[PDB]
Amino acid sequence: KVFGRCELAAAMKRHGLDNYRGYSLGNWVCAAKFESNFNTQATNRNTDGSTDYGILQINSRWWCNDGRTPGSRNLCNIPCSALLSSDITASVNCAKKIVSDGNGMNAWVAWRNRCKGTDVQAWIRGCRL
Repeated sequence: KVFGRCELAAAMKRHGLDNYRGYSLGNWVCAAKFESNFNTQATNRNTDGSTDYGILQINSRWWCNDGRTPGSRNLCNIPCSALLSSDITASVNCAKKIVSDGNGMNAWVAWRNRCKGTDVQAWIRGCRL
């Protein structure tokens, strides 16, 4: 599913991401834009053989099991395929663990490079929430 901007913002708000660990809703929308272009089915393969999955591009090296990343962990305790659903619940719940692990949203390279320090509120401008 390819979310609209405000559609995703509303869905993320209902799942508790607005100001989660101090990150306002705009940050999460911005990160999703540049990680996946709002597409829940996005996948991308890293040089080390791990794969990133879903709207927030969660990495199989640490966070989910895809059965092909040897020596990896599964800290969100989910199959990576679960992160590709049209229902973003699994992605959001795993994202909450990631962002709480000490590095905040710096774990998302596109957030660090394209959102951090910008007017992220612009990303929820006009949306009904």
